[PDB]
Amino acid sequence: ATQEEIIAGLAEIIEEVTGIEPSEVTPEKSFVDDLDIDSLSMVEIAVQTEDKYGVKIPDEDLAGLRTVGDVVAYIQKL
Amino acid sequence: RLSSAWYELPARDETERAAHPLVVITAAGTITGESVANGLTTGQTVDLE
Amino acid sequence: DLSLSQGDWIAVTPPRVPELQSVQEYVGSDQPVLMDWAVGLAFPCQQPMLHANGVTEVPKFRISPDYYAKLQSTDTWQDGINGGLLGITDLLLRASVMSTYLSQDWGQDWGSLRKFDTVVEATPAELDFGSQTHSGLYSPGPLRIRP
Amino acid sequence: EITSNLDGTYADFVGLTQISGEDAGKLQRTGYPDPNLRPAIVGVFTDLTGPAPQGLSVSAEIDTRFTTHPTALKLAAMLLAIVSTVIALLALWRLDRLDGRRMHRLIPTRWRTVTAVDGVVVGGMAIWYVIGANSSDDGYILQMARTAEHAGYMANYFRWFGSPEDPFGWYYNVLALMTKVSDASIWIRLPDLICALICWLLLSREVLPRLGPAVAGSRAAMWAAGLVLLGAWMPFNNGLRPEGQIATGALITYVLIERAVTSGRLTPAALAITTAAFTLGIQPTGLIAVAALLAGGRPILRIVMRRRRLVGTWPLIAPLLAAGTVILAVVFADQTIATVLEATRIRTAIGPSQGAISRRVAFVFTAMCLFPSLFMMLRRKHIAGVARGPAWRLMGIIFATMFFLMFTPTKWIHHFGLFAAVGGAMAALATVLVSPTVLRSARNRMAFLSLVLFVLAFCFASTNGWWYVSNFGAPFNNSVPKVGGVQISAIFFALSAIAALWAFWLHLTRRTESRVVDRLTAAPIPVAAGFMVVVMMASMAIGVVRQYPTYSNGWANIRAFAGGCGLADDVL
Amino acid sequence: PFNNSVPKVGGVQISAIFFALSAIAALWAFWLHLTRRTESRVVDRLTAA
Amino acid sequence: MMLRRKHIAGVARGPAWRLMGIIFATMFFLMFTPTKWIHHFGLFAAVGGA
Amino acid sequence: VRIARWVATIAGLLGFVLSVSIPLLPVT
Repeated sequence: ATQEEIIAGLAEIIEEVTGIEPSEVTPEKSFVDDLDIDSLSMVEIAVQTEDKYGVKIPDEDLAGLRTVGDVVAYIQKL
Repeated sequence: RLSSAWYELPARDETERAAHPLVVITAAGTITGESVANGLTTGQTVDLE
Repeated sequence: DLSLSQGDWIAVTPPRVPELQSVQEYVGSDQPVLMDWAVGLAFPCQQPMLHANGVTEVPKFRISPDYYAKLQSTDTWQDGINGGLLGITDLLLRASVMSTYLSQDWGQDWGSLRKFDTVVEATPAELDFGSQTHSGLYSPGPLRIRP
Repeated sequence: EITSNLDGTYADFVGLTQISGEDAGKLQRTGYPDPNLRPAIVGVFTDLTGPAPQGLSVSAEIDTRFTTHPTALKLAAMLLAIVSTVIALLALWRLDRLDGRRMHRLIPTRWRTVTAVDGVVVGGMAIWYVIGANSSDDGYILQMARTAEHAGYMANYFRWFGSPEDPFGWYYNVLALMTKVSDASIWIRLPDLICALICWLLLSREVLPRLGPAVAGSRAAMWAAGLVLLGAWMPFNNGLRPEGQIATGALITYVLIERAVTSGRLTPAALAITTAAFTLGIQPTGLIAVAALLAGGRPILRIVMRRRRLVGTWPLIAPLLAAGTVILAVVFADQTIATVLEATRIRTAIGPSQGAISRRVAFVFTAMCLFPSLFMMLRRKHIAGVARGPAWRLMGIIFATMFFLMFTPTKWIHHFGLFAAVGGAMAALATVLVSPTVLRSARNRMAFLSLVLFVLAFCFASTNGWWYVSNFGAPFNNSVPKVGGVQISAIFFALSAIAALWAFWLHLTRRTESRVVDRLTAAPIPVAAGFMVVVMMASMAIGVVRQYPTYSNGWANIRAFAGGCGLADDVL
Repeated sequence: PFNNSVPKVGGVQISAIFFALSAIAALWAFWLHLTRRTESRVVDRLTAA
Repeated sequence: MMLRRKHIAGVARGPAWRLMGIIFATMFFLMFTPTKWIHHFGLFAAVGGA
Repeated sequence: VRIARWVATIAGLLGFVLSVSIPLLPVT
């Protein structure tokens, strides 16, 4: 769950919202430079991360941390 | 089959021709005519000579 | 009359050069007309026979769609047997269709225009109105409909 | 004295005895107890002239059921229900902002990136707004909108006994208010332009990015959405028959329920409730908005169960049913429930109690895009690029509206207006599904191209005939379209049979890899929609320039700026 | 039985009876869609063939 | 069901798909193209039984 | 909050009761 289970689970939720299979979903690639998300779509994954992890992500810290290393490095900040 | 007597047409003027486009006859019955709902159908042949 | 059949014949009337005018010139925006349901958007300027508190203005003309749509679709939609405006105007007025020609498109059935004519003197009514009635959900009876 | 009441018609002669018959007390009370046999008063006519004899007085009570206006109590109740629901909605918005997420960067980053499809489905929509065809019931709506202001009760003018189709007509009050200014066809149809523009601007920028990264990445998908939108919009709802507004409202409540799911809030859902109520309020064929609310009901109820833990369950469900019932404040503005049930029972008593080259399009733009997309969404359980959630809700809208609108509701069949909005995005779903990167087998793609050409053959079979005055100077208004001797329907059927045998040969040999198919079937939906759009805009362009010095639809709408009538100016 | 009219057993037509039971089954399905049960036996005993 | 479930247990996928293809393929060159009054059920009495 | 919930529920049910009562009101 450190950087394996959580990453895979969050990619299953990315799969739930952005419709990209969990193979391409890795930390090295990101939202607007490699994959395709948007300012509005990222709130869906944010609220689902608030769902399975009790981590009330500020609306500004969500946009501030930019890549998908954001979600890992932040869910491991309980 | 009847050929009618000749009718005195109006004066030779374009300002008369403007606002008198039609010469009309109040005919009846089946008559060959060029409609646009259907083609040039064939009733009877009455026409202005 | 080159036809041996009994269902063929012709009739003829002498030719004329009619004094044509546009509809907007002749029928202005003062005389109310019974525009049929298929043709309202094509004629935007003439006000219809607007009705006020259950009574209508007596219509002067009946601008109507093309003959086939007039016979099969329009008149069935507007007759007295199922509501209709032709319940009141055919019972009162006498329709007499005139001649109309679509300009520079001769041979096109644009529609028709029927001049109504009254059968009496036919003064417009006075209609004394009173307006105090405050029902909750009180509808006094059903309207007269077909049997 | 003669009477004719509800239980009347006893035209009795007071104080007179009958000479033959029975005496029955000798009062001459004769008649039939029946409301069915009443007179139809067109006036009162006589032949006698000169001063009234004392006793002569016909004083009839006319029918005045619907011509009403609300008293002070009912008006104050309406204003209070409106201000109370807006107070409840803004209180819900205040309570709902407990996750933070403030509205920052207005007009989201996926907007303002205008591309060539936007310029096409804006310019061609404006050109169709000017020169294009009207709907069938354009005059039916216009005439009652014109008379409704002076009458003051929105009368269904023609058919029923002056009955107000005020059970559901508020949009006609918008047209009635619009008719205070000049009622030229170029101007009164302005809602059909505005709802087309905001329909497109919602579809391209807020529906399709929500539908997934794949549909947004592919240009062909947005191009197909644009051309199917324009092709479905232009025949049916460029008149006054209010099916562009129902399409727009069903798209609004769908994209708002999408906003509610993706953001995790409840106020876009609460707005989607009253928006679905208003689009249900436009026509009884506005049940597509209810169908969208039902088929996006499960995540909303999940969001309700999600916010149930923190706040009370009751202050969340309360503004929802508030916005659900505020439709009654607008619909019952000057109509009492008694009079609407009376109008309903007249409409069911005597009304109807339950074929052209571009009016049978409905089979082209849902019936061969939604079905292959459905089969692809079923066969592939998880595709790459399509968000499975909103794509399935987009299917459910089109399917669910059929099962209680197409078969059960009585509204003439052959409708495509409504699915102009949401069935536009369905095509954008379909084209990336049948794209060569998702469908791997060339057999299936070639069979789908055969289905495209078969349906286009089915569409061109009929005559190019528009409803009434649009039909002024059209390529093939009288006959079947035949380019080069033989009909073009035969050309599409020959190319469909060629594609069918080309697919069956790949079925037998089992190739799946011949490039020729890849180069051929690369996005066949926007090619078909482009052909339908171009043939319709060509039909009406040839219509306006053929009949130029006389009355066309386009020359009438252009000349309407000059203060001229549409058809009256050139009917001699 | 009903060569001239619509089949009506017991006053109201049997088409209405099937439409009422279809709407009942439709709402019973939609409630299972919302609550997400998938296991109530009553359905198993009802929809067996 | 045959589409959603790729391999069911008890249904032979081959002849079941040919049984579908008979009913579907007859529609696309008999129901719409051939001129024989619509509303037919006779033909599918046999194979549409299975 | 506890200052928006109570106004949300009283205005919710107030709008409900008022809007459903709007067809059965008097008219002149």
